[PDB]
Amino acid sequence: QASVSIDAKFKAHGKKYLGTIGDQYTLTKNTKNPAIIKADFGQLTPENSMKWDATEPNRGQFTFSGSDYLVNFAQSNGKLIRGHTLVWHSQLPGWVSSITDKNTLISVLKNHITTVMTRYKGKIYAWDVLNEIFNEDGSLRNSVFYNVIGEDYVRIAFETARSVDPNAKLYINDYNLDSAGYSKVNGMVSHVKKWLAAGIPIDGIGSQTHLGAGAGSAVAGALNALASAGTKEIAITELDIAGASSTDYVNVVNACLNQAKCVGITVWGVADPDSWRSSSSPLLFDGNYNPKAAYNAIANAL
Ligand SMILES: O[C@@H]1[C@@H](O)[C@@H](O)OC[C@H]1O
Ligand SMILES: O[C@@H]1[C@@H](O)[C@H](O)OC[C@H]1O
Ligand SMILES: O[C@@H]1[C@@H](O)[C@H](O)OC[C@H]1O
Ligand SMILES: O[C@@H]1[C@@H](O)[C@H](O)OC[C@H]1O
Repeated sequence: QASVSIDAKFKAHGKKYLGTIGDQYTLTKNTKNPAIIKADFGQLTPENSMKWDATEPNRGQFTFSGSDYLVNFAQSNGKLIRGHTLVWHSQLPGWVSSITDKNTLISVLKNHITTVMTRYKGKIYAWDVLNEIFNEDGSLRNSVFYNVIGEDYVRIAFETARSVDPNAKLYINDYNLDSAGYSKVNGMVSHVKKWLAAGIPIDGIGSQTHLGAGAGSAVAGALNALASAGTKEIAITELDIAGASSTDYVNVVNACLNQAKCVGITVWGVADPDSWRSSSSPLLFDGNYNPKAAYNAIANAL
């Protein structure tokens, strides 16, 4: 645990949280990791426990052991929770992707959103209702949901989410929304404008922000472009930067800090060894679970 909480300092600027992720294993593999989370971060996103494959492995049969643990840990420690993720083409059981009948997929989609959301009704700050639905060119990804239901699945997912838990902020999340002018950003902005204009309840846009070295300075403009979609808020949902340089991390923090719609930042992991991109050392804490330079730099900029 770092003596200075970057979460506490970010919140001091009117922001809602600067969080990270977790699940049973990383919350118990040692004493330092959970201690870092409780001291320096104020929000948690389950790393894998809330996804389709982990929650509904078989049609109509749910498994909530992992997600229960993550939610309970967060709630027991005053951590805001971001549900992740309801509708996605990756980590999706084969029984879903094999469905060809429209009405049958709609029934399934709604049952999954309803059961997973109902179980944590009132405890979830935000839900990533839809994840990675765009192709790099800004067009809709031909996932099973898109191929079988059509564009209407977007309305269906959000409208089900809204009615089931009107307390959660409904988000559409995606990666590569990292520079103004990029085709995917334009595609995300134009589609959300259209969807909001039609009455679809999309409260926020989540930008993953999985960066390479040197990509930090462009994030500010990306957030500015996304703000044009017209959503109530936006957020950096899965932040990590190869090399974890102070320049890149501070640039990303300032990008959010200086944009009024950006409510928070979630670092996709606490320490490097537990990162999904571990070979690049893209996190704020090192192999010894000690604050790296970026963590202190982020602290001194707030
Ligand atoms: O629950 C996740 C599952 O998809 C597994 O296959 O890969 C990592 C796990 O945490
Ligand atoms: O519904 C309960 C859920 O809200 C809690 O988080 O974990 C245990 C479940 O029984
Ligand atoms: O899905 C991957 C995304 O998470 C990463 O940021 O960039 C490469 C993609 O394939
Ligand atoms: O643990 C990994 C998770 O961080 C990533 O988001 O999805 C793939 C998983 O293997």
